[PDB]
Formats: sequence, C-alpha cells, structure tokens
Amino acid sequence: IVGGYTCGANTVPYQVSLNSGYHFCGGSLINSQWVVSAAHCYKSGIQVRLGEDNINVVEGNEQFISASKSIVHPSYNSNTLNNDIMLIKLKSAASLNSRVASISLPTSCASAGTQCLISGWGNTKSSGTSYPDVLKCLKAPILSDSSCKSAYPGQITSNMFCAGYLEGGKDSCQGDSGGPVVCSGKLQGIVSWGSGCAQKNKPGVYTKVCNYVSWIKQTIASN
Amino acid sequence: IVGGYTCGANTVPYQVSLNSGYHFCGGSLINSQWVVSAAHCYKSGIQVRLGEDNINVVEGNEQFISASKSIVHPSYNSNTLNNDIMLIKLKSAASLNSRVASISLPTSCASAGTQCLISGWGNTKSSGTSYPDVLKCLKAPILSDSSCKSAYPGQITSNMFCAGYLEGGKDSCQGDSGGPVVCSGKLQGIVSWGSGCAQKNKPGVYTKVCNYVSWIKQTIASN
Ligand SMILES: [Ca+2]
Ligand SMILES: [Ca+2]
Ligand SMILES: [Ca+2]
Ligand SMILES: [Ca+2]
Ligand SMILES: [Ca+2]
Ligand SMILES: [Ca+2]
Ligand SMILES: [Ca+2]
Ligand SMILES: [Ca+2]
Ligand SMILES: [Ca+2]
Ligand SMILES: [Ca+2]
Ligand SMILES: [Ca+2]
Ligand SMILES: [Ca+2]
Repeated sequence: IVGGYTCGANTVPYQVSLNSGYHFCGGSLINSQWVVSAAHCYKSGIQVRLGEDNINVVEGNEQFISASKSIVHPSYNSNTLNNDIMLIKLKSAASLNSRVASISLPTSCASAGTQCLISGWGNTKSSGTSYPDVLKCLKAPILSDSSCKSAYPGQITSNMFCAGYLEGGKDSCQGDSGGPVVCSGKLQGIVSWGSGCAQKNKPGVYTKVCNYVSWIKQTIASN
Repeated sequence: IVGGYTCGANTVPYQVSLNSGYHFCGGSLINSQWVVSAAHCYKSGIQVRLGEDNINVVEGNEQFISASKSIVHPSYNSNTLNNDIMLIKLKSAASLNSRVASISLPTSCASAGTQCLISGWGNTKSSGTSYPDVLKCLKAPILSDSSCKSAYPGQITSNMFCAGYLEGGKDSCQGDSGGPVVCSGKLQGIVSWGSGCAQKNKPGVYTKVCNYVSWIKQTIASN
C-alpha cells in the first residue's frame, strides 16, 4: 500500500498473508476453509497466515494453515490478467474468533464513488523497493467504468474495477496482490494490476469479485 | 451526549464523574471500591464523584472519594485506542445506597441490535459546544462489527464495537469519555472514540468490556 496508513492491530481480520518461506501475496477469508486470492498469485504449495499484524514477529493471534487445494479460475488469461481470481482451501477449518473472521461476498456490484478498504503488507514506496512489517490500509473510492477505461484504454475488461485516485499518491503496490478490497461490508475487489504504483491517471485495477460469487459458491460446494 | 435526554435524578446510580479540578471523564462503579473507565481518561490526580446529577451544584447525595489507584491496561495503545480501559480504586469504600450503586460486568457479549443506555456530562452539541450540569441519557443499539468497520476502515479491532446510529444525530461526544454503555443490566461498553460527534455513518466507538472481564476480576483481586 502506497500512501496509506498503518492498520490498527487486527482491524482487518479477514486479511491473510500467502507465505512460501516469506510473504509474497495476500488473500481474503470468506469461510472457515476458503481463502480467495488472485490467480497470478498461484504457486504449488502456499501457507496461509491468518490473524497477522506484524508479519515478521510472532504475536499470539496467528493461525498457520497450509493450503490443501489451490484452485485457479479456468478462464484466467495472463496476457490481460482477466479473471484474476483464485480459491485456496485449508487443511483444517480455521478457528474463527474476534480477530480472525470472514468477509461477506457481494450481493450486488458496487457503484462508482462507493468507499472501500484496501489492505496489504505490500510496498509503501513508489520508486525502488521498500516493505513494511505492519499491515497497511488504504481508504479509496470506486471509480466509474468510464474513468477506468480512459486510464487504461483497451485494457479494462468486464471483470475489472479501478479503485483509488487519478491524482496518484494512494494505491496498492507490489505485494498487495490477491488482497481484499472491501466496500460496505462486502469483498468487491481483488488486488490485480496497474501501471506502476500511485501514478497520475493510473489507479489500481481490481478483480470484480461480484462476477464470481456463483463460481466461488459452486466451487466451494464442488470441492 | 448529543441528541439524548436529561436523565432522571440518580437514575444511573453506577455513573460517576472523574474530577481533576473540573469534570473531564466518566466511569462506572463495579464494586464498592473499584471504578472502571477509559485508559485515555488517565490522570495522576482524580477525585471520583459519586451520586451526582448536577455536577455544578452540591445536592446532598454526593460522595467525593479521591482515587488511590489508577491502573491502565498494559497492552493499551493510544494511537489506535485499542484496549482503552482503566481501573480506578477508591481510597475508601463507597457507601452503597439507592443513589450510588454498582453496575454488573457482562456475563456474555452483546448481540447486534440489543439496546443500551449511554450516559454522560459530555458535550451536547455536534456543531459548536455545550456542556451540561445534569447527566444526559442516550438509548442506542449495538451495531454489527461489519457496520463499525465500514464506518471506521482499518480502525475497529476486537476490543471495539459501535453503539448508535448510521443516520447520525445521536451519539456521545467530548466529555463523555470513560462513561458506561449498559445493555440489559450489564456494562458492555466504555465511551472511547469516534470521528467527531453525531455525524452520518460515524457512530461512537466503545471499548468491548466482554473481552476484559477476566482482566478486571484478576486486577481487582491482585490489588
Ligand atoms: Ca504477527
Ligand atoms: Ca490472449
Ligand atoms: Ca512498519
Ligand atoms: Ca451530555
Ligand atoms: Ca437528572
Ligand atoms: Ca466484581
Ligand atoms: Ca452535585
Ligand atoms: Ca489500596
Ligand atoms: Ca497502559
Ligand atoms: Ca478517603
Ligand atoms: Ca460486576
Ligand atoms: Ca448494525
């Protein structure tokens, strides 16, 4: 998160850290056994770390559950990052408590101007490379489809939204990938891509979770 | 209290006024020797005033007992106001009558929608400024964790819940800090913080007392 603030300890209980020795991607807990992330965050063997605030220090609220089944969307294109959504199943159900909780799936898609929470342990810098220990938060609005199409001409598909600022300064960055964009209590976006971080007329593009509620709901029942 | 009503005389017998030359914070009597307040209501010199209705006129039911022990929760953060709870021991035991009584600790956590009574000598305006002589009361519901987080993104932890109105108009304000949120006979909340007072989609944030019952019982027994 570039231009955001340090989240309060466990204020984002649905946020998980995808681990493979170190932190590489983010995700969101939607039930006791299922984490939803990004398809470009796929790798064979992921440890899902829940209840984190400081990813480099053990605090007492962490549940470390390895992935048992990593499912990528079948219609995922990695030329356009279309359908950039991934389902990860845990070994065991995670113990849902006051600081490890689930986020609701969208009952409807979110209008432009609606406010959302983007979170991650990703890069706080826009230039070289710099990673924070504590989770970072970004309050950003959903931009109209028109602004998104004009910011990335011929690039923003059906299954994409832009969330943030045309002025720049505030955006998600490298490492925030797969992370939650939660609007009005519902997971409306997954951190996908953008042109750099916090650039002018270059807001972050996010996966439309509302297009995949049936696919997720079916896949969860399936497996 | 903004948008509340003037409390009946001694209708809130567990309500106390923290004094340090003048009213600044509130508290709740949980036994004859212990007042529970907020950690951000800390001061090295507190006189605990019990049995008050008009804090500016001596009425005859008042017990003025200086604080002997002000104990702040050890894991208290005053950047995020997490663990915003404080225990105050009196010099002398308070004389428990019909106008000075104890409030019960929560036997269980409170559901969303349950109604509660918030009380205080804090500011009655959401606009300018007005501080009352007489205690003020507010009937307000417990909001869902989702609504609280949606109102304060990256700010509401485990140990915080929201009590009030997304519509606005009714809320606690500056000067109500440390005061009781009592639901169905039990102390479920302590007046902590919020973004202004009585603003739209900005309800008051309160310390979740049900998370600290063991800490209170132990701290009181220890000391
Ligand atoms: Ca940690
Ligand atoms: Ca292609
Ligand atoms: Ca840091
Ligand atoms: Ca008042
Ligand atoms: Ca009165
Ligand atoms: Ca007791
Ligand atoms: Ca008086
Ligand atoms: Ca003593
Ligand atoms: Ca402390
Ligand atoms: Ca004394
Ligand atoms: Ca009690
Ligand atoms: Ca609610």
